[PDB]
Amino acid sequence: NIVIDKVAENNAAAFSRLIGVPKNSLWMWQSTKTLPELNTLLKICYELEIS
DNA sequence: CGTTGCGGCAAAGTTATGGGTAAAGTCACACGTAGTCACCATAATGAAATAAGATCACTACTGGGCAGTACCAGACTCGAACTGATG
Repeated sequence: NIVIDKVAENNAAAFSRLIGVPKNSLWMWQSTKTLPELNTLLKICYELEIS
């Protein structure tokens, strides 16, 4: 919720295209109790350049 | 005393013993005495042998695991489509 509202101005399509993951997985991560894969987690972290 | 036998006294006589001195005997110098088996215990090896030890080979007995098979879901991911806000 923080990262989408920080640089993606509350949108998921830009974030999904930036990280390449389909938007369905983005919605699953951001809305339900679905834990993103570790590779996906730290790829998002690298996109944010934060540990 | 007058005579006769007996006994003491003190040289005198006879044996014995440890010394000295000339003189008849005595005997080694003659190449020669050391020299040679017999003897049985102890060290001392070197060989004979060990008594056990070392390993091979076989026979039988008994633990016991690996490549592979199989199901029942839970959970994340995402084609494919639905549907609402918008410039």
